[PDB]
Amino acid sequence: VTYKFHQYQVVGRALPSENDEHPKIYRMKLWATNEVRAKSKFWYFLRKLKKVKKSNGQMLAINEIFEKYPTTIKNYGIWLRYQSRTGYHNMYKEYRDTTLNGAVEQMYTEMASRHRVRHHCIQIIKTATIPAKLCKRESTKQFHDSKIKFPLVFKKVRPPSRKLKTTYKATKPNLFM
RNA sequence: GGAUGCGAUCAUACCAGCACUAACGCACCGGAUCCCAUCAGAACUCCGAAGUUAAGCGUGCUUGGGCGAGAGUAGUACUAGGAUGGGUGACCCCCUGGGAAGUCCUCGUGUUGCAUCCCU
Ligand SMILES: [Mg+2]
Ligand SMILES: [Mg+2]
Ligand SMILES: [Mg+2]
Repeated sequence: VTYKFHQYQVVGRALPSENDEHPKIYRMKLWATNEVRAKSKFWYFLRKLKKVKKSNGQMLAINEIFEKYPTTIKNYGIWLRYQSRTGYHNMYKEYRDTTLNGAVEQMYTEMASRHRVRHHCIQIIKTATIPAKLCKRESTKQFHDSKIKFPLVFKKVRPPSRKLKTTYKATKPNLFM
């Protein structure tokens, strides 16, 4: 329904000129929180990869890409480049989610946690839906089990809403797995 | 199509080597009485028209040097503005903008005004 990160196809080109009346048309698949930020990052890469700045470029089309089957579970592989405190590195990550938007959200959260990498220090190189038999990370493999079975070792005790919250109770919580 | 006189632009026009040129020219060239000129008629000056296109001038050529233009170097280096951005610091990412320079590679090697004359 609502995602932190949205996937967009951005299409643009250099402004037509007398030497090139039909300049090459470039497309990118970019992740951003909305259309405005997707366009800005599109010109960032075109400026540094194709030497086409926004001042001498033309925005053609921008469309948001939605997950095809948002009700099933897919394995998503993400190839990314990120900047640490001392240089640049490449890494491959895998995630399980119903939509690639969720998998990308997990990637940003994980990078912030395990590496203290902020959002603007990450470039997504490639994304793909990996079949179960081609996954590489064990964090994803262990859930490829037809007889998946485990208990809830840690539960969160709380009333359904704060309406039923009281400071004092006559007895302690009764918990059992 | 060119030359000559005066030029403009001051190397795409310069430098080096090699090759070539009808006609009119431009030259080299002959002489030293006079003007003039020096150690020196070499130069300068004056007078001349036997000889020669050898040189100069002109044109062409060179996987030539230089010069000129493009491409590339490169959205790199650097830089204006922004952040209770990262980092111990040194420094650096990102955001709103601007944006170079050797090497290497390709191409080019003048254009043009007025007047007179030759090709006629
Ligand atoms: Mg003499
Ligand atoms: Mg000759
Ligand atoms: Mg040369």
